[PDB]
Amino acid sequence: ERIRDLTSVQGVRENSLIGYGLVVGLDGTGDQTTQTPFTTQT
Amino acid sequence: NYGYQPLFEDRRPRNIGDTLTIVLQENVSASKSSSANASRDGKTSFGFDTVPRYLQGL
Repeated sequence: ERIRDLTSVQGVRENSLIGYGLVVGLDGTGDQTTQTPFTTQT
Repeated sequence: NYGYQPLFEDRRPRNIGDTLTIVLQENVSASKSSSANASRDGKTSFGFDTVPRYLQGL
């Protein structure tokens, strides 16, 4: 009610994740691959 | 069944038994040199051709 709005509990935390991916299905609004080599490489 | 295999990552070797190409390109070249020298000359002379009389004793 209130205490949960003022504090956190030790050991209960969030972490961060990151990754690389490809997105397909665009209407010709993707990369100009002649200047982004990693796109074609991947 | 082989293990999990990524999709966009390059094919790198990851476990025992994987293959990998080596491009042998070695080119080493070392050298060194040194020298030293020294020289010395000397030449002295003196000659009384015609001695006057009053100096003949010397």
